[PDB]
Amino acid sequence: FEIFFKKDSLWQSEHLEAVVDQDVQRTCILHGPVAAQFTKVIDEPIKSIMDGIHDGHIKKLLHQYYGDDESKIPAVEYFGGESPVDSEDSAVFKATSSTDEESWFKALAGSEINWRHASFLCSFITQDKMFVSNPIRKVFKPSQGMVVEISNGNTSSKTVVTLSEPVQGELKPTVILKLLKENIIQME
Amino acid sequence: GFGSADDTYPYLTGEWSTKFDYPPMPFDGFLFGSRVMIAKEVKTSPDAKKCIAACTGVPDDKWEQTYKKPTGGIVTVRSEMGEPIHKIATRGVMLWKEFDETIFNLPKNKLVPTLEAKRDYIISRLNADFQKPWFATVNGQARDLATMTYEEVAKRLVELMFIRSTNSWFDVTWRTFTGDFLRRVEERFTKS
Amino acid sequence: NGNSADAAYAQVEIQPRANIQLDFPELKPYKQVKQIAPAELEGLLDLER
Amino acid sequence: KGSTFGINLIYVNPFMLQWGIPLIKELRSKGYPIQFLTIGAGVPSLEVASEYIETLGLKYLGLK
Amino acid sequence: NIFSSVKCFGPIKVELPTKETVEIGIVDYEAGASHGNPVVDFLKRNGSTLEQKVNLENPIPIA
Amino acid sequence: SAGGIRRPIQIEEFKTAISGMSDMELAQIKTEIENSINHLQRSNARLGKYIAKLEGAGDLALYKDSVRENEIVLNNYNERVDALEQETVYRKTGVDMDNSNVDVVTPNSIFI
Ligand SMILES: Cc1cc2nc3c(=O)[nH]c(=O)nc-3n(C[C@H](O)[C@H](O)[C@H](O)COP(=O)(O)O)c2cc1C
Repeated sequence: FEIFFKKDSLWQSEHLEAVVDQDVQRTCILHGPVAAQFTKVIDEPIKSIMDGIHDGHIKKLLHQYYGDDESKIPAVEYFGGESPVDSEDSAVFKATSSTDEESWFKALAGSEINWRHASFLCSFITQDKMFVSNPIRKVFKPSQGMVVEISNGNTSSKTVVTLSEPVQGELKPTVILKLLKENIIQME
Repeated sequence: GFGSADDTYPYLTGEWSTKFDYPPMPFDGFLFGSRVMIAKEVKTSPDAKKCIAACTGVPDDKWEQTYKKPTGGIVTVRSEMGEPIHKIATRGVMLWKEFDETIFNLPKNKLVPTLEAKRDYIISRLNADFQKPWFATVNGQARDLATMTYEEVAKRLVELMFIRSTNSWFDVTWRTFTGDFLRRVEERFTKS
Repeated sequence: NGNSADAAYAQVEIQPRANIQLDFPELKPYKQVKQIAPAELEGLLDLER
Repeated sequence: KGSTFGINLIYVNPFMLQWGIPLIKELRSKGYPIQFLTIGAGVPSLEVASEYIETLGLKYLGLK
Repeated sequence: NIFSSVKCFGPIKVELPTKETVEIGIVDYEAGASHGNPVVDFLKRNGSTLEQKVNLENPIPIA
Repeated sequence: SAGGIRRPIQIEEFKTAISGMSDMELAQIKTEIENSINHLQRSNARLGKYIAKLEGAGDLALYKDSVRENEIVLNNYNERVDALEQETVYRKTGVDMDNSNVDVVTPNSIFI
């Protein structure tokens, strides 16, 4: 009896059409005692709710720790992808058989958070909706002979990073990773 | 037990743990389940949202009252496993709570004897209150499955499993259940 | 037609199960029962005997 | 384009774990945007959790 | 798996007493939503190819 | 293994899961649940002493519902060992001289 009675008790509240008399009072609705004392307004858009709580935290955090002044908030290009564990304008790097991968990509990325920083430390990128491994780190994965040259390193908008390798003896340019028009990274 | 910035800000800042004579102890973010059950674009049926909005609730000092009696419009009832669940105290759930205190807490050797004794009570209450009604009622009259005709069964499977408003079977597996039963009727009553 | 118009061609059959009956006697409607016996018989027999 | 979401799997339901862990590993190897996996209703053993941590290409594991 | 349209066609030839061939027919099979080419399925069973591979009893290692 | 986790699990979902496993994975779950049972019986033994000591004469109704509670969990474990037992057993199984036949009086019956 206990199984028959209790078996599959949680869909009914979403589908009253399929309950005798379309009667809520028959039904199991899951809800917290304490949290119930804030659930007052029916059919509030989820964005309105979740923003409410977030914009509430800012309004306050701003008051305590930034003397009610948005101008004191550190600006960054893009917020995200920081594992919770951890300036030169015209440089030249030279991969060996020793060069550690993590060190090598810190260097190319540089200090500032911009398109170059993403390009070399973003582990993933998006084709349409899917998440493919970052091809720009595949290409620049270091090995004996490959020679990176950065130019305008300290002004993102014109920075150019230019990989060169051995090609039929001599050393020629094989990749040219840069900005086109403002929001497009070309990897020629 | 979170709903706004105001109750959740002391946990962001670390100052919640000051109240208990500890040093500040701040948290890296929050989760809101219960809060978000009445949002515009969940599937919770309108009448259920009204039922949620009606639950007054209770502060953290008092929430453990739920193990005894409806507290802010909310009780705890045991699952089939004995895990607590926090549910709004609808008629349904109050019946569930009654049967936890009376029938399901009995040892196995007292269980079947008690069901025979309380049978007509249990059926009145399933039909009146609970989301799963007693199967074998025809025209509001509580039978048993052995005192129902093959027709009375077919007609009642359709009543409980087929939705007249949408004109469809709630779940295809339910349609296969009734279809299998009609195929039994043919097997049982055909000569050839 | 692969096994699409040579596989959905085939129907479902009902093998009968045994519905053993008690064979209680068929009771006819009253109007048909009064043909069989003569009309004078009503109230004439002591059914206790 | 670029959005993610996650997946809750009840630990005390051995059947959902049996079809659902392989389903993530599969969809995550095709690059579906599944940022993380919360295991509800329990905490797995070290040897299990170790297999979730290494084998499903997840950003983080939720534990309740 | 299902074909939108199947089409088999070609000359039918007869070997004459002299062993010159002559056209005496045409294959003209056309279909809509089909799962197969029946013409080739027919000729595989009821006919033969001009050449027939025959396996040695034992494969011989050359090198 | 998520079957045998020292905590009560719903038996319908256990039975279904247990179907799809290898025989050595079943053998592992069975070992694990048996060990859980032994831990609960050695726990219920200790609880049996502190009852028998105190029943020699509050904080006795508490020792009593600690052993009532262990029997709820223990019922789930041996309900789980029974499903394992059932799954084990499923894997094992899957002259004539009268002219009645030929009429030899007739010319054509022989083989005309
Ligand atoms: C309707 C409802 C369903 C829930 N379902 C699950 C679940 O399937 N798995 C789970 O781990 N937690 C579940 N929870 C718990 C939430 O994940 C979370 O712990 C809780 O809602 C937060 O508490 P609050 O409701 O007091 O805000 C559920 C909570 C509610 C209200």
